Amino acid sequence: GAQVSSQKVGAHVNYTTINYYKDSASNAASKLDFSQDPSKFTEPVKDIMIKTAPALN
Amino acid sequence: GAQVSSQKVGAHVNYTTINYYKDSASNAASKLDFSQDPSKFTEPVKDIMIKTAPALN
Amino acid sequence: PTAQSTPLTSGVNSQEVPALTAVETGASGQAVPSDVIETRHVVNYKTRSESTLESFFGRSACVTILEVENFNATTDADRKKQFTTWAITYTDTVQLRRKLEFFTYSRFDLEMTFVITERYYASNTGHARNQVYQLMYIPPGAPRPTAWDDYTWQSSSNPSVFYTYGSAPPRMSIPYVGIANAYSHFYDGFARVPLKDETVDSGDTYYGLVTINDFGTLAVRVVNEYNPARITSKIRVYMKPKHVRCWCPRPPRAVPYRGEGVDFKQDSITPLTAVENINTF
Amino acid sequence: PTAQSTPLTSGVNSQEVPALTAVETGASGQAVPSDVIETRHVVNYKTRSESTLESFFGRSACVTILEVENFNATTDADRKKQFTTWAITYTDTVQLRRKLEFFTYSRFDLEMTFVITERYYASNTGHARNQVYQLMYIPPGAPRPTAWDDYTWQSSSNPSVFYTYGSAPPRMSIPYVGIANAYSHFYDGFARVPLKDETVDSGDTYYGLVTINDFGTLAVRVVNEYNPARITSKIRVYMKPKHVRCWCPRPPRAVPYRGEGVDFKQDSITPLTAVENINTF
Amino acid sequence: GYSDRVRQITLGNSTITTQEAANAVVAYGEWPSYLDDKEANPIDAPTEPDVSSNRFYTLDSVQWKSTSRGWWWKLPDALKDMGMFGQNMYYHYLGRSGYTVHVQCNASKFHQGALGVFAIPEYVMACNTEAKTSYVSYVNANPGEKGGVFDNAYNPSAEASEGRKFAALDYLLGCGVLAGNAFVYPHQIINLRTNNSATLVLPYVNSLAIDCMAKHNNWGLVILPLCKLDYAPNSSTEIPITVTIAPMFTEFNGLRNITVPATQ
Amino acid sequence: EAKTSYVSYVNANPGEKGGVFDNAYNPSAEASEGRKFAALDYLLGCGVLAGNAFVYPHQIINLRTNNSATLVLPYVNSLAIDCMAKHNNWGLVILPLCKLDYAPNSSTEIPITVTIAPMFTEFNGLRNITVPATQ
Amino acid sequence: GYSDRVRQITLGNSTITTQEAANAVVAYGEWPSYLDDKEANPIDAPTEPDVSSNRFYTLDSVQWKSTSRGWWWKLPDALKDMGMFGQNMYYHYLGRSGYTVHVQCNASKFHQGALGVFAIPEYVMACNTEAKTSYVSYVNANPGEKGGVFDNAYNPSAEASEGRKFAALDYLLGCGVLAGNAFVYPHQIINLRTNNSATLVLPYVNSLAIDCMAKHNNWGLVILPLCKLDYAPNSSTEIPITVTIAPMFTEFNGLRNITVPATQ
Amino acid sequence: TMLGEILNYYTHWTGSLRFTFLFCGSMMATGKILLSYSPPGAKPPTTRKDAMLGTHIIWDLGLQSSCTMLAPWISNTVYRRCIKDDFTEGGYITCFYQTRIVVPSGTPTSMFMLAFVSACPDFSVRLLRDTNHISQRT
Amino acid sequence: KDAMLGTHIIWDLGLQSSCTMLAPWISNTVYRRCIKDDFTEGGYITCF
Ligand SMILES: CC(=O)N[C@H]1[C@H]([C@H](O)[C@H](O)CO)O[C@@](O)(C(=O)O)C[C@@H]1O
Ligand SMILES: CC(=O)N[C@H]1[C@H]([C@H](O)[C@H](O)CO)O[C@@](O)(C(=O)O)C[C@@H]1O
Ligand SMILES: [Ca+2]
Ligand SMILES: [Ca+2]
Ligand SMILES: [Ca+2]
Ligand SMILES: [Ca+2]
Ligand SMILES: [Ca+2]
Ligand SMILES: [Ca+2]
Ligand SMILES: [Ca+2]
Ligand SMILES: [Ca+2]
Ligand SMILES: [Cl-]
Ligand SMILES: [Cl-]
Ligand SMILES: [Cl-]
Ligand SMILES: [Cl-]
Ligand SMILES: [Cl-]
Ligand SMILES: [Cl-]
Ligand SMILES: [Cl-]
Ligand SMILES: [Cl-]
Ligand SMILES: [Cl-]
Ligand SMILES: [Cl-]
Ligand SMILES: [Cl-]
Ligand SMILES: [Mg+2]
Ligand SMILES: [Mg+2]
Ligand code: NA
Ligand code: NA
Repeated sequence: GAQVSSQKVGAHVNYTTINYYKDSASNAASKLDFSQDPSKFTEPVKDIMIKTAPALN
Repeated sequence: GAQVSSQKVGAHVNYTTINYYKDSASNAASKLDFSQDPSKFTEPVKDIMIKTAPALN
Repeated sequence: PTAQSTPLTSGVNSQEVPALTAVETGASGQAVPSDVIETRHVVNYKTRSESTLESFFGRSACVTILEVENFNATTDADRKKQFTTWAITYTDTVQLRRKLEFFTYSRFDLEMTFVITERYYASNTGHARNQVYQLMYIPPGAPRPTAWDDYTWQSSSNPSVFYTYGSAPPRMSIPYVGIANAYSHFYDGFARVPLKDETVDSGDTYYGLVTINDFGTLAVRVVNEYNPARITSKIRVYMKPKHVRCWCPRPPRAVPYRGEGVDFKQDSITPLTAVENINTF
Repeated sequence: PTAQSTPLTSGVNSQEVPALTAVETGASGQAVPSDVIETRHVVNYKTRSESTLESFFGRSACVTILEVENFNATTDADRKKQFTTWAITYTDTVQLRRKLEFFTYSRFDLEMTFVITERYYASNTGHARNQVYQLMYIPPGAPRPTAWDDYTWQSSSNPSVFYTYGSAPPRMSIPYVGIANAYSHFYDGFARVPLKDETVDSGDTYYGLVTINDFGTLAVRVVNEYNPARITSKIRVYMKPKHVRCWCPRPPRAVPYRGEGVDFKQDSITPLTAVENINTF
Repeated sequence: GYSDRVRQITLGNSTITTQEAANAVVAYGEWPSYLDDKEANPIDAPTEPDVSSNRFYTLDSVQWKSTSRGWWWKLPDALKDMGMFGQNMYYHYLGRSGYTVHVQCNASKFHQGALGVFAIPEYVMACNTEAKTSYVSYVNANPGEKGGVFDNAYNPSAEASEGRKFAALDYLLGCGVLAGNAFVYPHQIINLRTNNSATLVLPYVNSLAIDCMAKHNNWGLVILPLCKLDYAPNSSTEIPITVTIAPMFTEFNGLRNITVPATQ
Repeated sequence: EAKTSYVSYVNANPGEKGGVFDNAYNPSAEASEGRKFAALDYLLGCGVLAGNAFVYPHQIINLRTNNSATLVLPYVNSLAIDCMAKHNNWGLVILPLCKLDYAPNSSTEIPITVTIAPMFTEFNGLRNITVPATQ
Repeated sequence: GYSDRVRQITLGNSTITTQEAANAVVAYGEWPSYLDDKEANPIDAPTEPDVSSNRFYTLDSVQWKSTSRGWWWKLPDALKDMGMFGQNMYYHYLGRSGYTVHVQCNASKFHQGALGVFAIPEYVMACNTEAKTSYVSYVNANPGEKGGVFDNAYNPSAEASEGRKFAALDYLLGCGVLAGNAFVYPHQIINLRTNNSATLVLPYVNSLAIDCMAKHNNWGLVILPLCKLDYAPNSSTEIPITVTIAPMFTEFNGLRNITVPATQ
Repeated sequence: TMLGEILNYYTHWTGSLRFTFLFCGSMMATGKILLSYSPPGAKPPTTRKDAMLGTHIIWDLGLQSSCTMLAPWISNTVYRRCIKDDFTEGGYITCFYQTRIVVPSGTPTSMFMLAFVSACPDFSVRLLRDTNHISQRT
Repeated sequence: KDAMLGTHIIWDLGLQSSCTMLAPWISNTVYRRCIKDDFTEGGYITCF
């Protein structure tokens, strides 16, 4: 049950993971999660604000 | 995700590599790179010089 | 996935005014350079890999230093040096605590690692054979040791690790063990409602997470009986949050902590160094 | 891929003159033996495997020797012996430095290995329990320790390695960490432009790579508290460049170094031994 | 015709109008909602009081002066004595609620000043004694609709018994962080030249589906004068700030006799 | 030899006048007097043997053969673009490999003229003009 | 949402906002442009400095008083010492440029006054001696960013040598025509009750494709108080007028050593 | 600042910085304000005529309360260091009256604006490190 | 050092006996006048 995944690039390929333990808590770090939605903090407004339009009309 | 590659010949076959780490920086030495272009240092001239022809015509 | 590339843009002369906004709305400024200058095309190959929560928290941090000793104890005080108990917390140190407290709530598994060191208390009391340590996790309710060699150390159900001095730092994983759906880093409340005309003391009660948090106890002993030479030990406890989720960001701690709460210290509430002038480069 | 085979060739009597050239052009001589002698066919099975950059640099080289001690320190000077800090550099030693300086620019990952040794300072002060070492990488900006047991060693975010004396030499990989697209081995410039009539000192400013380079600090301590017996330790730091690329070859260092720059020493600028005569075999 | 400045909000028998709004904030982009069966915890059929409780309650007004350092409330504490919301809260062990928070402050085209209005999850504040930590009385933590005020000075008590209140120090947001960073929390600004109101819609926020409202405040409401009130004809003028809050999607579990908290 | 890497901006950046090599190394008694290059010819002013300078892009002006050298240089750096006022990308070195000789007058002088064209110039970060220190 | 009153202009690294504009003028309905091959004259590959030079430069502000008679500038003279525009102008024999002119003057809903803002091709002005005609020094004709002021009196000099400056007589537009007819030139009005800014986009205007910028100003910029500044609480009040100008579609020919004009 | 606090857990930063200004005078106050970013290596600007040669915006005070000035990413290095450093200096942000603030009678003649900073979507950080902003006694 | 900032050619003396320098048409006006005239001045030719 080997997972083959992309490595993080260095100066100049893939790596293999096998989980040895029956508990997911034993696993190495979660894979890179690039998810983001800054707008829930930077723009949590009820009515859409178009950048090119006046903020207050 | 095993790589099988040619060994460097000895006195008188193949070897196996598995990457254990998620960072390429962790990997063993780069595979032998026989690339070369001595001319960028030995002959960096704008106009082609044919060995059998005069260097200056 | 990469950070944003910059598009090729020239100038404008337009009723479109992306440079103006109204932050009264609760929206941050949104304008980017292409809105207010002429820009070239720049392809951005750079990523935010190292600022993911897993990357930010992906470190074993020291959270406490425990002490235990091994010698012939003839007093109550010296008997209590043969083992130690520690209420598990991240508030004995400041560095991991401050990083966690960027968030109100979290959910993670824990990697715990230990670094165990010894020194001789004295010379001319001979030597000491190599020591084995027991680190016993005592969940809330399980009996706590009152002596280094009492019945509790048989540890039939509590997890224990037996560590041999000089071996690799011992390590184990702990699941997300919270009794809520996430850990609370902050709790604006009390453990009970004090009621009208009750006789229960209201003068010496506490407030916040300290009234409700209990992650149990780490108990440590040297398993060996005493040598003629007294050995003193330190156990450094390391925590790494892994498989991390966090919610509800907070301003980070700006002034020194003075305990397990958010309280501040009167002589340490001036973090800024005054500038000479508002016009100082 | 092999080095060049020699073709079978006989003589010539020709207007083709490969023996003559004009090195004023900036071209090196190009002629090979088959151009100027009768040659047999020789099949060349030999390869340039061991002169690839990876092969040339594929060695762990000692770059520095650090010292730390463990004893009951009663003075400021003795307290500073309980830990050490070292600005990371390849200029404390000459051998790896000279090999790297065949090139102007490089890009590589780094394997770092450490060799840790101890001796007793004295006899008749008893013995010392086996020591654990902490080697902490302090990136630029992270707080540097002022004592062997201050808060910085909790190392929540800095990478630390805990090494147990007598165990295998510890080892870790470092990515290419340069803030440019390659490392500069040489930098013909300054960190800032000094401007007309500014009051900033121009009398004690430096030049070159030393003004701009910062790879952070290695901090080392013995984690153990003091024994009656003082132990002194050496930590040898080894670097191996791997996954190597290099650009813009340079003449190698011909005379002794006298510091981190290209400076030379007046008593050590005569590398050649004079020959008796221009006609000495 | 429709404008970011002009808004009507109706909940139950109550309506708010504003003609000088600045949009509205939905905290973390999430509208409040009822608790789904797939996230539920207590198993008794909940009380959902709907229009009896999910309606605008107007608190006692406070006076903004040139010397004001700011105001705080906790929720649901500020609404604990508000009509049927208060009754449902105290008759049940468990409750959850979202809110519409409407902060009201009008002046004139000749007045100036700016209020930061922040909704803070788990708004834990410092105590006022250095003899103890986390040493705040239930009564001082839960002032109800009167809320509390910030100060620009920290004067911790000589005796532990006299310091069992919040050290609501304005520039440290009463909790050891710099007030300039409070904008990471859901917020609006009432800048008198621009707007006369702030509207924040808050979902339930907790590490649990539902909790003990009488033990635990889910939100702090902070109003800080970022720029002091100024009025050239009278520097000593006062203008009211009025706070009106509607519970939303209220749900209660564990019915019994009524909770009557200690008042001293 | 009282300091390392101890060169003033003004001495490092002489402009169009450039500098000259010497066949002697005479480091200063006082650190303040030695903040210039030790441009020692046979060590290429940098502790390497001048005979190995041919690993760098080069031509030779051999008076019997040619009267000019032409070198076309790409931008070379560990960065796409850099601070020109802080950092010189290239040195230009002219070394007499074989001394000038003229039988009728051993003391004769002949000019060397250097003409350089920038190519594919590109600039970023416009502001007010940089005026470097002149002392 | 979009309004004739609210505008953003970005050129290079510079942005202007206004919330009280009155549309924008494009002089003679023509946006500036580069010189086409079919209209070209000098044959050398031109320099087109683009963002280095084609950006907003803000001149020193002037003070509008109840007694002000008005202000003038010439272009490209007003920008001759402005960053890389000035350097490109003086290193070349030939240059052409359009402009965005943004004139800024805010007050209050209680102030009154009206500025005429005129862009005048070939703004030739009268000299201040009747001993000679067309007798103006280069230095007095080319004041740079400080520009000049109008007067309501004409007092020509006793001696020819003392009168080598413009007779900038307001009601004759400094050139023997009635100021009331200046509206035939591309213009806006800053009427303080209506607007706080004027925006004029100017194409290159000349009888040639390209010309000597150091010899020849293509445009005059005139600001005349049509209705005097008035403010009831203080008739002696002053409000700033700020002029911000961006070159556009700049093109230069005939590179050599730098032009350094006489300063006396 | 929140951005400053996050940057002090990293060694390297890259990208554009957004400076948003909120005018908090009376509605009756008008004005034009110049906001400038001058990339480094020249005399730091102390006058409007030097500031306006750099990246800048002219802010007209009005119904739209707030103006955003960008410090676009303009750097020799691909990353700057999260320390005071001549080599990775970022340049100079300044602010001048373009005209002046004007008020009618019965209006405050002094007032404030608030300055905010945030990172743009082109912004990223590298090389996790301990902050100098928290410590404890030992 | 002033001359070399203008249009110029570096002439190497050798087997090719002759070198051509151009004064390319660089003028404000479309025509210059065939008289001495400041307005239609043509500039400066020099040699070093
Ligand atoms: C922890 C500590 O300080 N231990 C020290 C002891 C204690 O003082 C004992 O009381 C007396 O042995 O004394 C020494 O001289 C010793 O025994 O060799 C040095 C030793 O480091
Ligand atoms: C580093 C060193 O030289 N240590 C030496 C010490 C020191 O001189 C102490 O000052 C006195 O013990 O002396 C010895 O005789 C000892 O203790 O047995 C030998 C030992 O090698
Ligand atoms: Ca907008
Ligand atoms: Ca643009
Ligand atoms: Ca024991
Ligand atoms: Ca040949
Ligand atoms: Ca042959
Ligand atoms: Ca130690
Ligand atoms: Ca119902
Ligand atoms: Ca161009
Ligand atoms: Cl120890
Ligand atoms: Cl046991
Ligand atoms: Cl729990
Ligand atoms: Cl300062
Ligand atoms: Cl040793
Ligand atoms: Cl520690
Ligand atoms: Cl680096
Ligand atoms: Cl010999
Ligand atoms: Cl109440
Ligand atoms: Cl020069
Ligand atoms: Cl000027
Ligand atoms: Mg009430
Ligand atoms: Mg000027
Ligand atoms: Na991208
Ligand atoms: Na071969």
